[PDB]
Amino acid sequence: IVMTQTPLSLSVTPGQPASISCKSSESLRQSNGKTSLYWYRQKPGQSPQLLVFEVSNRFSGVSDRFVGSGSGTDFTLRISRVEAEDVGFYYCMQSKDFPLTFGGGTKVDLKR
Amino acid sequence: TEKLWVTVYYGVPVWKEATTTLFCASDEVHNVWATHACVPTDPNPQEVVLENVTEHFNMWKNNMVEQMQEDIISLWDQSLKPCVKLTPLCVTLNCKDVNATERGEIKNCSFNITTSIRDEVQKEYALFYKLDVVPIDNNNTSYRLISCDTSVITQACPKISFEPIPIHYCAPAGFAILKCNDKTFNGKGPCKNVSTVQCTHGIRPVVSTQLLLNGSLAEEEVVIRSDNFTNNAKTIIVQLKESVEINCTRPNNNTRKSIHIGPGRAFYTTGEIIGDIRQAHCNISRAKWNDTLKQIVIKLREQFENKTIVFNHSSGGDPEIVMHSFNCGGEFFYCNSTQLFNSTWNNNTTEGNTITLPCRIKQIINMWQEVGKAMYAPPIRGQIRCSSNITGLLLTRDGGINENGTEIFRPGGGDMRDNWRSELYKYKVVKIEPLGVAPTKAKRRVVQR
Amino acid sequence: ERGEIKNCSFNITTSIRDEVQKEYALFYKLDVVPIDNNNTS
Amino acid sequence: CTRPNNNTRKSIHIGPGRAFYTTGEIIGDIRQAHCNISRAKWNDTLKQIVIKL
Amino acid sequence: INENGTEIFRPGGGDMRDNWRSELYKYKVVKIEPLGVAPTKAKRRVVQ
Amino acid sequence: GFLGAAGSTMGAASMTLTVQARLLLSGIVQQQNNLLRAIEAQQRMLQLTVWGIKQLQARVLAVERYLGDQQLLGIWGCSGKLICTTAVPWNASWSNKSLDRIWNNMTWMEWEREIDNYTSEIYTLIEESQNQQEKNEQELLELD
Amino acid sequence: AVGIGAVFLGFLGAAGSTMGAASMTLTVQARLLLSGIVQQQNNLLRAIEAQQRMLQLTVWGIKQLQARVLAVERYLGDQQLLGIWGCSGKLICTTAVPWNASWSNKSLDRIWNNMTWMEWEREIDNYTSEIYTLIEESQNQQEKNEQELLELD
Amino acid sequence: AVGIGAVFLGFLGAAGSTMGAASMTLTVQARLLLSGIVQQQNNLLRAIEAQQRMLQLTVWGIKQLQARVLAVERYLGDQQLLGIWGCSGKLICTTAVPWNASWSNKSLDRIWNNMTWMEWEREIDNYTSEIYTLIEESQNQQEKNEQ
Amino acid sequence: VQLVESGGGVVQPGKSVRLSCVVSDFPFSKYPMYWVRQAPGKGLEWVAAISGDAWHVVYSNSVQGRFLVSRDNVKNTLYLEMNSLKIEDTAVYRCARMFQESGPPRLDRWSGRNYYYYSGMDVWGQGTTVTVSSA
Ligand SMILES: *[C@@H]1O[C@H](CO[C@@H]2O[C@@H](C)[C@@H](O)[C@@H](O)[C@@H]2O)[C@@H](O[C@@H]2O[C@H](CO)[C@@H](O[C@@H]3O[C@H](CO[C@H]4O[C@H](CO[C@@H]5O[C@H](CO)[C@@H](O)[C@H](O)[C@H]5NC(C)=O)[C@@H](O)[C@H](O)[C@@H]4O[C@@H]4O[C@H](CO)[C@@H](O[C@@H]5O[C@H](CO)[C@H](O)[C@H](O)[C@H]5O)[C@H](O)[C@H]4NC(C)=O)[C@@H](O)[C@H](O[C@H]4O[C@H](CO)[C@@H](O[C@@H]5O[C@H](CO)[C@@H](O[C@@H]6O[C@H](CO)[C@H](O)[C@H](O)[C@H]6O)[C@H](O)[C@H]5NC(C)=O)[C@H](O)[C@@H]4O[C@@H]4O[C@H](CO)[C@@H](O[C@@H]5O[C@H](CO)[C@H](O)[C@H](O)[C@H]5O)[C@H](O)[C@H]4NC(C)=O)[C@@H]3O)[C@H](O)[C@H]2NC(C)=O)[C@H](O)[C@H]1NC(C)=O
Ligand SMILES: *[C@@H]1O[C@H](CO[C@@H]2O[C@@H](C)[C@@H](O)[C@@H](O)[C@@H]2O)[C@@H](O[C@@H]2O[C@H](CO)[C@@H](O[C@@H]3O[C@H](CO[C@H]4O[C@H](CO[C@@H]5O[C@H](CO)[C@@H](O[C@@H]6O[C@H](CO)[C@H](O)[C@H](O)[C@H]6O)[C@H](O)[C@H]5NC(C)=O)[C@@H](O)[C@H](O)[C@@H]4O[C@@H]4O[C@H](CO)[C@@H](O[C@@H]5O[C@H](CO)[C@H](O)[C@H](O)[C@H]5O)[C@H](O)[C@H]4NC(C)=O)[C@@H](O)[C@H](O[C@H]4O[C@H](CO)[C@@H](O)[C@H](O)[C@@H]4O[C@@H]4O[C@H](CO)[C@@H](O)[C@H](O)[C@H]4NC(C)=O)[C@@H]3O)[C@H](O)[C@H]2NC(C)=O)[C@H](O)[C@H]1NC(C)=O
Ligand SMILES: *[C@@H]1O[C@H](CO)[C@@H](O[C@@H]2O[C@H](CO)[C@@H](O[C@@H]3O[C@H](CO)[C@@H](O)[C@H](O)[C@@H]3O)[C@H](O)[C@H]2NC(C)=O)[C@H](O)[C@H]1NC(C)=O
Ligand SMILES: *[C@@H]1O[C@H](CO)[C@@H](O[C@@H]2O[C@H](CO)[C@@H](O[C@@H]3O[C@H](CO)[C@@H](O)[C@H](O)[C@@H]3O)[C@H](O)[C@H]2NC(C)=O)[C@H](O)[C@H]1NC(C)=O
Ligand SMILES: *[C@@H]1O[C@H](CO)[C@@H](O[C@@H]2O[C@H](CO)[C@@H](O[C@@H]3O[C@H](CO)[C@@H](O)[C@H](O)[C@@H]3O)[C@H](O)[C@H]2NC(C)=O)[C@H](O)[C@H]1NC(C)=O
Ligand SMILES: *[C@@H]1O[C@H](CO)[C@@H](O[C@@H]2O[C@H](CO)[C@@H](O[C@@H]3O[C@H](CO)[C@@H](O)[C@H](O)[C@@H]3O)[C@H](O)[C@H]2NC(C)=O)[C@H](O)[C@H]1NC(C)=O
Ligand SMILES: *[C@@H]1O[C@H](CO)[C@@H](O[C@@H]2O[C@H](CO)[C@@H](O[C@@H]3O[C@H](CO)[C@@H](O)[C@H](O)[C@@H]3O)[C@H](O)[C@H]2NC(C)=O)[C@H](O)[C@H]1NC(C)=O
Ligand SMILES: *[C@@H]1O[C@H](CO[C@@H]2O[C@@H](C)[C@@H](O)[C@@H](O)[C@@H]2O)[C@@H](O[C@@H]2O[C@H](CO)[C@@H](O)[C@H](O)[C@H]2NC(C)=O)[C@H](O)[C@H]1NC(C)=O
Ligand SMILES: *[C@@H]1O[C@H](CO)[C@@H](O[C@@H]2O[C@H](CO)[C@@H](O)[C@H](O)[C@H]2NC(C)=O)[C@H](O)[C@H]1NC(C)=O
Ligand SMILES: *[C@@H]1O[C@H](CO)[C@@H](O[C@@H]2O[C@H](CO)[C@@H](O)[C@H](O)[C@H]2NC(C)=O)[C@H](O)[C@H]1NC(C)=O
Ligand SMILES: *[C@@H]1O[C@H](CO)[C@@H](O[C@@H]2O[C@H](CO)[C@@H](O)[C@H](O)[C@H]2NC(C)=O)[C@H](O)[C@H]1NC(C)=O
Ligand SMILES: *[C@@H]1O[C@H](CO)[C@@H](O)[C@H](O)[C@H]1NC(C)=O
Ligand SMILES: *[C@@H]1O[C@H](CO)[C@@H](O)[C@H](O)[C@H]1NC(C)=O
Repeated sequence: IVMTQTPLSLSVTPGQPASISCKSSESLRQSNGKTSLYWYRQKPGQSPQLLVFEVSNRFSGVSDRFVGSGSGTDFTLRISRVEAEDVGFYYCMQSKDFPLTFGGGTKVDLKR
Repeated sequence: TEKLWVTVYYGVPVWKEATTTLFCASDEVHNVWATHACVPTDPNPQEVVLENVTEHFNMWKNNMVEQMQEDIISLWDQSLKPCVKLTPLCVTLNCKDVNATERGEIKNCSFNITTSIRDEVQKEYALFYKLDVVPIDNNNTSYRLISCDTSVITQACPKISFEPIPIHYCAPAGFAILKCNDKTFNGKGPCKNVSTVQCTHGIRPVVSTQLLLNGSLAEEEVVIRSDNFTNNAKTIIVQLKESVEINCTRPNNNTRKSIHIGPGRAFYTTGEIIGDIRQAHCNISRAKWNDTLKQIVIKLREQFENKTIVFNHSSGGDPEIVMHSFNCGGEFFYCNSTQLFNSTWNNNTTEGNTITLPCRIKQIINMWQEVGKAMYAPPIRGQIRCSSNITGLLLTRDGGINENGTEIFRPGGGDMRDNWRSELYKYKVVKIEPLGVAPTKAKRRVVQR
Repeated sequence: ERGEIKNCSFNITTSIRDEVQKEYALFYKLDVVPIDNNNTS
Repeated sequence: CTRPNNNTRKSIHIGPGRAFYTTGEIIGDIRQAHCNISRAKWNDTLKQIVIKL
Repeated sequence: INENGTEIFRPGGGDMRDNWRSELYKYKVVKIEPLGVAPTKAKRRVVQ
Repeated sequence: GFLGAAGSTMGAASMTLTVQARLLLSGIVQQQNNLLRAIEAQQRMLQLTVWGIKQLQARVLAVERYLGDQQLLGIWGCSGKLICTTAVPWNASWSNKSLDRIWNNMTWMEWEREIDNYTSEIYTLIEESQNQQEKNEQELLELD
Repeated sequence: AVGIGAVFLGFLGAAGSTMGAASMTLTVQARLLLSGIVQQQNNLLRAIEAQQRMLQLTVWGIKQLQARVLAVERYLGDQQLLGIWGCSGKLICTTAVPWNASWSNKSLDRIWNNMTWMEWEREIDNYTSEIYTLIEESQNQQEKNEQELLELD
Repeated sequence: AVGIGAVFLGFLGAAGSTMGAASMTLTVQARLLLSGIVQQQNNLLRAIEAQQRMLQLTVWGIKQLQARVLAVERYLGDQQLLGIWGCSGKLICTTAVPWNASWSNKSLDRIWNNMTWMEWEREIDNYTSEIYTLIEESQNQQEKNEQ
Repeated sequence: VQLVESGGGVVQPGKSVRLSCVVSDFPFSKYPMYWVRQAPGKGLEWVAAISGDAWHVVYSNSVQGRFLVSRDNVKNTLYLEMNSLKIEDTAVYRCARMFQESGPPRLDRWSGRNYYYYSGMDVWGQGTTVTVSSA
């Protein structure tokens, strides 16, 4: 039960669309009829910020530019109109079963 | 005292929303709706008014609707199963214009179709309506039938009639149906004057579109409902406070003709038209129709500020989804509803007093748009005379806008399951759980140690 | 290898009309049995 | 296991609701379908089996 | 093939029922009988 | 259709639970159904048809609900009777609210909203205390 | 993820337990003679109701009807007997019928201390029907007729 | 080769009685209400279940389900009625409704010593309806009176 | 909500610490809590979890048997004790709260054994660092 992410790093300009891919080796469906996979981010010195939970259910205080979807074994994010503020490290976390585990970790930054 | 004990109560007033199977109930042939297969009804309910409670309702989530549609679709199958397939008839045939003295609407066709497996020449004559056929090879007299390429045509059994009949849906013991008796209701939200019943009020099944025929009426005033009025992609259902008479008829006589295609295979058609060929038509009071619209328009503005309210005809095309349609007594009529929808009511404010609206007859019906399964309906020998009550409208609003503060409403929908929504908007199915627990006072009373 | 897939060449009446359509489709050797010795039928 | 199946479908009308689906044409190197097994581990498997036999 | 001892095996079979059998092998279906009786040192205390 | 009590609070409703007494239906309804059971012969000759099938399934469902609800009352040693008691101390872990508030200004249904995650256990403690133990204690007395 | 608590005995938990102690788990067995889909869930009930509906037109739905009816019959098949005997449950009850040693002589100190229910059951299989009938007549004979007469003044 | 023992009177043997004697065997009668195949019935029950595995048939097969459900319902109907009357267990249950002589006035001695249940049925059949109703009222008033 | 850590620092291998977390602004006894771990310049690692009623608790394999996490539902605090620290335990440790609160352990009546539901996270604290090794 592991989880991997691509790209390792992603350089996109302000207003440019972007995406993040996280694949699980194990089925993510939960016994309540939904999947157990969350995403979030942190900047240097900062702590993870829940971005979206239960795939499509984005978290309160998060822009609509953040979307995502996937199969019962892997999921991806898409960020439209990436903002200059949207830099930092992004992770995914599988909570389908113990131990809790995380994706490899991706770094989003700007390109110039 | 302050030491508390569990106590158990049975028959407590607690219910939960749930889905269950509805139980059909009711009062010399069988009919498509074999309501004699449903249980003889309670002659006198047994309905209970509840005190001091409210209940949330939602007529666009209530799956009773889905069950009804499912049910009727399967019923048609049960009437059509043991009936004659008409595959032999899908041949190229030649046909001539009937000397009708409209103008080619009915054609006298002839065909050579070997009936028995034997080596036979079988040139037979039969009558069709323009809608039933497709011309072959441009300027010629050859025709084929409209559905043969993709679908199997099955003839409706002659002794089994359409015959809409009042049906009740009861709930099985342990279940109960809540009913919002709260006069005036937009279809979604909390209802206050709530009662409960063991079974629903009679619903008559009906195959129809654009206009609702013989349904139930609103108590006081005309009401309008829609899942989301600002979303024009949603349909609009209008229920009238008072019905409007409409009569229809087939003004000629017909001779039944059978054709023995094969073993147990009697195909029926019309052997002769007796009397002049007059156009099938309906009649409706122009004044009544006008005044109902007045009332509707008022409500439309109540929903939509103060705008330009328009009634136009639909976008055109396929008669089955575009024209007004209904089954009268086994025959299928399609009318040009434009006559009813050709005006505007944008602010405070022709020919004859009644509108005569002609229609077309189609013998090959594609019920529920089921690809592969086409149904054929036999003639019933003329003298066709029906009357009905328009009790509501199926309207939609045009997408986009012409920036004129104008909202155009037109005959629409197309999904027959809305027909049911216009009768089921009061009901909700729940289930009751008798069992519950509660704290002291009291004690079991036992011997220790 | 040879004789793995054959491309006929068959006659079929379409629906019920005067159109015996000459038509072709691919088949695998396992699906078919030779007719009239080693003829192409 | 694999099969060089780069081919396209062809629909042929037979009759009422009767669409015949078949292969129109194979477009590419027609090679025979096959599987591949590592041997090695396979043989080791057999070694386990014969012990129990 | 007893002519030289040894054992000879072929990749045989016989039915798809063995295909199932290969995964169902450790399961049983048992009917539960909830009612039973037994001796004790207790009367019923019926008045007579 | 005994839900008249739904418009009141638990106190009051508790005075009407015994007023309801007469089953929520069934009983005399089954007697009416007996008349319909005679008719069923016609509905047998009818042959297999949708509505008929639904009806069969509806009967099965109704009965299943009835017995499931009854079952627990039997196992609990309470039978019925509409109101019984059991020697299970009300563990305050479940809830902690004044009886005045529990019985007054408390719609019965609404109350259930706050008991649901505890009902399951409550049944267990009833079982495994009330009948598990007490049943023996009567026998144990009768041993002497 | 899901974490786990603790027994709370469990279904058939006493299957191999010495009858003396196993006799105190009767609540568990009785609780589940109509189930296997317990607790709302609450997606399991939703699914089952969905299949019970959708499949109402076909053989597989019929097979579910078959199974459901079977369950009910088996239940009532035991409730009937418990009703007839003066043993409306109550998980246990005593009769007036004296144990006839012909059935088994075995000592209670062997029975209640080193035997499972199934071992015990093997030994009384052939006497089950007889035992029932004797309980039945004991129930009626006097305990009900004389009972009626005990209120006769 | 099968031998036969003694009774142990069986199904409906009591019909020859004589209601005085018919108070016996009430269990013998009642016990078979849910089965004509009572007991393991080796070489029967096995086939009974085997048959129910063969319910891929339509019409015919389903008739057996109807039968089984109606049997269950018939049973339960009676059980509900007894529950209502406060007769949950079991065989004999006295009420607090005094017998209305209008229904019948034959000597008590005639009834129990020289009369058969079948006859008794025929004699008071026309009053069954209201007898039951009155019994209900008794228990209803007892619900409230015993408070 | 208020979520802060307290009691970090540096110790030698074989030593032990009691890293606590102090919280406020919510019904603490209804929220199961997490401890997470991030090694310097590396990704995230779950370490341990403790149920809302403080009964149920699980650990990661690498820490299982050395770490012990507890609760005080009255004072609104977590206590992550870490015994017999190893050099590689040098890392940032952080207190976090579950996103979806669970009720009481759902008991299934078919040997359910009281199940606890666990979900994602929604509040991370600041974190602190625990460094391990002799010098
Ligand atoms: C029991 O049981 C039950 C059940 O269970 C179940 O079942 C069973 C049978 C079994 O199975 C089991 O297992 C299961 O589980 C349970 O329940 C539970 O509960 C819990 C609790 O307890 C809960 O939790 C919660 O959650 C939530 C969430 O969830 C929900 O939602 C969702 C959504 O999703 C999504 O979304 C989106 C949007 O977003 C959308 O779009 C989408 O679409 C969606 N999706 C979908 C798919 O849909 C969902 O999902 C879910 O589901 C949920 O919901 C629910 O659901 C259900 C179903 O499922 C239902 O039911 C139903 O219903 C119907 C009708 O409708 C019928 O009836 C039926 O029958 C039924 O069934 C329900 O209803 C629903 N609900 C609703 C409501 O609706 C969340 O949100 C929450 O949280 C929140 O809130 C809270 C409150 O409450 C808060 O806190 C607060 O705070 C404050 C402050 O601020 C405080 O105050 C304070 O105080 C002091 C003193 O003390 C002083 O004064 C001071 O000054 C003050 O301040 C207070 O206190 C508090 N509170 C408390 C209580 O404590 C929190 O915070 C929150 O809020 C929010 O948050 C956030 C974060 O997170 C934030 O953000 C932030 O912010 C900041 C600033 O601040 C910055 O800005 C940053 O940046 C950011 O980030 C915000 O802001 C906030 N807001 C505000 C406004 O503020 C909670 O957590 C859960 O959920 C449940 N579950 C379920 C499933 O549901 C129970 O529990 C048990 N128990 C008993 C006892 O019974
Ligand atoms: C009412 O209600 C309530 C509630 O209930 C609930 O809910 C409901 C609704 C239903 O559901 C039911 O069912 C439930 O329950 C109730 O409550 C209850 O109660 C009971 C009683 O009665 C109880 O029980 C108890 O428990 C306990 C626990 O156990 C566990 O743990 C332990 C430890 O503990 C801990 O410790 C620590 C230290 O180390 C601490 O910390 C501290 O803190 C402070 C402050 O506070 C400071 O800070 C300091 O510094 C520190 O240190 C903590 O706190 C604690 N905790 C607590 C909570 O307390 C151990 O030892 C043990 O062993 C155990 O363990 C466990 O185990 C299990 C198994 O079995 C596990 O699970 C598992 O896991 C794995 C992994 O690993 C996996 O996951 C699986 O899956 C699973 O299964 C777990 O995990 C574990 N845990 C852990 C954490 O790890 C106990 O302890 C107790 O016991 C006691 O008693 C007995 C008699 O009875 C005896 O015999 C014993 O011994 C004991 O004692 C004791 O001891 C000690 C030594 O050891 C001493 O010291 C003391 O003193 C003593 N005590 C006395 C008193 O004396 C019991 O069992 C329960 O829990 C509860 N619950 C809850 C939830 O909570 C109530 O009751 C009711 N009411 C009435 C009236 O009834
Ligand atoms: C369908 O059956 C009709 C009869 O029911 C067939 O009509 C007859 O068809 C033949 C062949 O097309 C026509 O024969 C023509 O006769 C004249 C004189 O013998 C000859 O000069 C022509 O070369 C030709 O053979 C015949 O006139 C026509 N009858 C009429 C009333 O038009 C038709 O052939 C049948 N179709 C099928 C596919 O068999
Ligand atoms: C199309 O429908 C027309 C009526 O609308 C049918 O007309 C009738 O057709 C038959 C057959 O062509 C005619 O019968 C023949 O009439 C002659 C003279 O009366 C008689 O010698 C024959 O024994 C035979 O009865 C009949 O007169 C004609 N009626 C009229 C008004 O012209 C026609 O049969 C229908 N079908 C076909 C394929 O055309
Ligand atoms: C709450 O809604 C219920 C319907 O869900 C309303 O019930 C209706 O109440 C009136 C007044 O009790 C009944 O009318 C009476 O009917 C008799 C004839 O049966 C007539 O003699 C009286 O002059 C009178 O009209 C009506 O039948 C009853 N409807 C049903 C279904 O029982 C009730 O009015 C509603 N309350 C509110 C405040 O609107
Ligand atoms: C009824 O449902 C319709 C959709 O069928 C809802 O329409 C939505 O209304 C909002 C407000 O006018 C629109 O949001 C605005 O959209 C623009 C562009 O996407 C964005 O720039 C704004 O920030 C804002 O979100 C929304 O697009 C529109 N949806 C569509 C399909 O046009 C209406 O809200 C519904 N009413 C009810 C009571 O829910
Ligand atoms: C079939 O009906 C006949 C009567 O028509 C029953 O025969 C009578 O049965 C009773 C009970 O066995 C006998 O009564 C006993 O007689 C002895 C001597 O007279 C007396 O000591 C007892 O106190 C008691 O009255 C009665 O004599 C006998 N009659 C004759 C003609 O033998 C028989 O019981 C009925 N069977 C069924 C199954 O009810
Ligand atoms: C006891 O019964 C008599 C007779 O009742 C009639 O016969 C029954 C079998 C049933 O069919 C009843 O509906 C019949 O009424 C009762 O006598 C009646 O009493 C009422 C007054 O209470 C009187 O108006 C009727 O005319 C009487 N009936 C006749 C035929 O004369 C008698 O009341 C019953 N006793 C009690 C205590 O209720
Ligand atoms: C509704 O139709 C009625 C006729 O059915 C219209 O009433 C006519 O109005 C004109 C103008 O006042 C009079 O000449 C007629 O005599 C009226 N007819 C009758 C029956 O009184 C009325 O105008 C129509 N309304 C709509 C909006 O067109
Ligand atoms: C079916 O195809 C065959 C060829 O594959 C056609 O065969 C020829 O058919 C015509 C008409 O019967 C004859 O003139 C030829 O002599 C036939 N050739 C041989 C080899 O026999 C046949 O026409 C086709 N049928 C259809 C309807 O097109
Ligand atoms: C199992 O297969 C392996 C190869 O997969 C065989 O090992 C080879 O043995 C020969 C002889 O020692 C060497 O030449 C090869 O280099 C070996 N291969 C490798 C992968 O090391 C081994 O002989 C096989 N066993 C059986 C019983 O045939
Ligand atoms: C339309 O005007 C009517 C009065 O004629 C008024 O009641 C309603 O508020 C108006 N709507 C708009 C959007 O102003
Ligand atoms: C339209 O007429 C209505 C009255 O019928 C009035 O309320 C509104 O002001 C009118 N609009 C115009 C532009 O005069």
